[PDB]
Amino acid sequence: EFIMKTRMFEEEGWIRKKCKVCGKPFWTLDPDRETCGDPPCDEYQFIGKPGIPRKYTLDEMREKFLRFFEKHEIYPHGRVKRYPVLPRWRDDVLLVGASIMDFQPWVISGEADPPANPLVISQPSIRFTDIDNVGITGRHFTIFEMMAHHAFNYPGKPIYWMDETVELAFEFFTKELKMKPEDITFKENPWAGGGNAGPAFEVLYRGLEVATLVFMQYKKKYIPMETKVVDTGYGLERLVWMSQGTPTAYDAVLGYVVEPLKKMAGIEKIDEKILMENSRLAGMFDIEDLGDLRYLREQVAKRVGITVEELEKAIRPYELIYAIADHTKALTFMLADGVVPSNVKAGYLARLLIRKSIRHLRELGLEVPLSEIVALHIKELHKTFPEFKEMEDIILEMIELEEKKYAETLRRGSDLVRREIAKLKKKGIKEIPVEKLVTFYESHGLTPEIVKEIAEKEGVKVNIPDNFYSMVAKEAERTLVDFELLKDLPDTRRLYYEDPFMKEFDAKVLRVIKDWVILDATAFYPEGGGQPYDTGVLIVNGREVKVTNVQKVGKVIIHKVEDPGAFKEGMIVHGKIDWKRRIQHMRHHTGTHVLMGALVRVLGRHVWQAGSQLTTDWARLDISHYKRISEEELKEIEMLANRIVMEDRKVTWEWLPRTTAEQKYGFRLYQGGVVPGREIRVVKIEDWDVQACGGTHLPSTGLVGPIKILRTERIQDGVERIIFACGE
Ligand SMILES: [Zn+2]
Ligand SMILES: [Zn+2]
Repeated sequence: EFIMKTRMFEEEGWIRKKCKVCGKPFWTLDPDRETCGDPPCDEYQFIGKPGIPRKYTLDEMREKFLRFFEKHEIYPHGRVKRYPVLPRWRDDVLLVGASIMDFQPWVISGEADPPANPLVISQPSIRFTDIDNVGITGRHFTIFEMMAHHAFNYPGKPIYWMDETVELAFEFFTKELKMKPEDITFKENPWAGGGNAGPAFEVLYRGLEVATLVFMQYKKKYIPMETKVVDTGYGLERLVWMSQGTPTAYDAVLGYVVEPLKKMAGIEKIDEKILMENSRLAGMFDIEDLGDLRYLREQVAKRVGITVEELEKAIRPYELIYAIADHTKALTFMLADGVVPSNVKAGYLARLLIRKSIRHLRELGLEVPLSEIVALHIKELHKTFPEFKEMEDIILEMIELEEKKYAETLRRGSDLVRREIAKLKKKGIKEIPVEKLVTFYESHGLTPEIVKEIAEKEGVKVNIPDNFYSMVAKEAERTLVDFELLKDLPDTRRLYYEDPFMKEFDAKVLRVIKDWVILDATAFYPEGGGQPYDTGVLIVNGREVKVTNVQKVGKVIIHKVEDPGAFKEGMIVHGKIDWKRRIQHMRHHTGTHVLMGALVRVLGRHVWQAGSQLTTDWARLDISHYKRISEEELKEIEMLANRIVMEDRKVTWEWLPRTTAEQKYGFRLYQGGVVPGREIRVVKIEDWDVQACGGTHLPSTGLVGPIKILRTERIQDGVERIIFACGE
């Protein structure tokens, strides 16, 4: 069904072929190539023979890729600062897994401009599905950099497409990296991606997939997208490995940690051969899970000429160290970018990495706190990611707390499981199924190695699944008032955005549905952003009718009134807001913002809203934080907040197109989560705090009055709550 002719292929005489092994179509310059270049059709040919003529470091390659595309004479790209691995701009994924995710949904739908079109980027990406392969295959990482040039072809506005994309790739590979042209293949491999799909190439060189070229043009035959998006992905680590020729990708990227851990653990350094042959066959042979670690192991055993026991003896220490190295790097990005360990979402993933890593250290027989290993990452990488230096104290503290709290979790967890194993055993069970091993982790925090020595110690079975961790990983992703009769109406003019001191107004009745009145313009605040609705009255025929609720549906606001029969379509009414109720909310809402700037500064940049609610008497703010707020910190925050009131800084607002706002102010805007619209409403407290926000704010901080913090409470692991009161 899929085409894939390109101008380059035609002009340069590339041949389209069906692979003899996988049957799939691929393009080649080699008249003698019969296979697609992709394991198991072909094999890694570069271990001990770098296929890139000179050795590169991560830093060297990243810059090389970014430079080439930035300085291109026919298609220059804007260079774009990587985004956090924690997607603040969307609420549907836990972690960034791919550079394209920076630009979903808003840029692709056209609702937000690209930062630059076309753009070039190097995006740290995290993938938990490969986790059980890390340190075992020689090429899988939790955390890796995806380099990409992207182009967003909006209708009427071509940038570039397939012809240019494969010319660009081929140029970068052949002119910049000096790879052999007759050794590169472009394999056709249609792509489906959840939401959308299109034709794709895999670029293959000496058996390694060095790049993915994807042309998005269908969304959920399927259904053709309006915007055509060039979505590339080049693996930094794979490219570095292709230039080093080391027995594993880990020795090429994580040396600064692999070696230190070998020395400390003091481990009998392996026959290099075994490590080379493992990676070789691990290519040819995916862990499609099932039970095939055991077939991989048997295979490398026969090739090196030893038993699986002596193999396991020799490799395991390497497997452990590779995994610790990878997992700690991933935890540095995650924590730096704002992940607080916990039992939910990315906190749960951070916690999983911490616990998995600690157990690897214990299986090595290494007595070294995990934080020390993170420190190595901070030392090597802060040059190119300054944020690691800035966050260092918080990152290391979070690790130490988790390490310390893990030691207790384990003693009481051991006792608790041992008892419920014995229960299962006198219930005629001698196995323990996947599901229950998962639950043991999920609710007692024990990893399957621990369970098994407890279990076999009273006649019950260990059977740790090869894919245990990628399983547990899947768990992190847990889980109308008035409709449609509105769509045909104009957006309500929000007078409270023009003047948040407007207490009276005039307007025209557009609809009366049941007991909700709909105006053409209103100064009544609709519920949202933790700010309750205004109340007040509407006046019609000299008849005052109380407003008791004010909600928003799309862009149309509805007023709940006590007497719907007083109003008819076309009637002119006189609005009058309850000023006391409004003024107390304004104080609490702006207070909440004064607060957030104080919390961030006293606790740290990882501080993110998690919940927020205000009333006429008190407000509360829930935040992501990794420990109790101490009495002293409480007072430190209250002081700092009160200093900003007394200082009377300007509070201002403006609308900005989404990508502009983000690029000026960073992703801190997205506190209450994420807001639709081509343009967003930015509330700013001068040199203090800045937020994408819908509510009504005071012009000045002075107008908030004294801010008294009432108390603090834990809500759950990772979430602390602060309750305060504003005004004199
Ligand atoms: Zn093939
Ligand atoms: Zn707000």
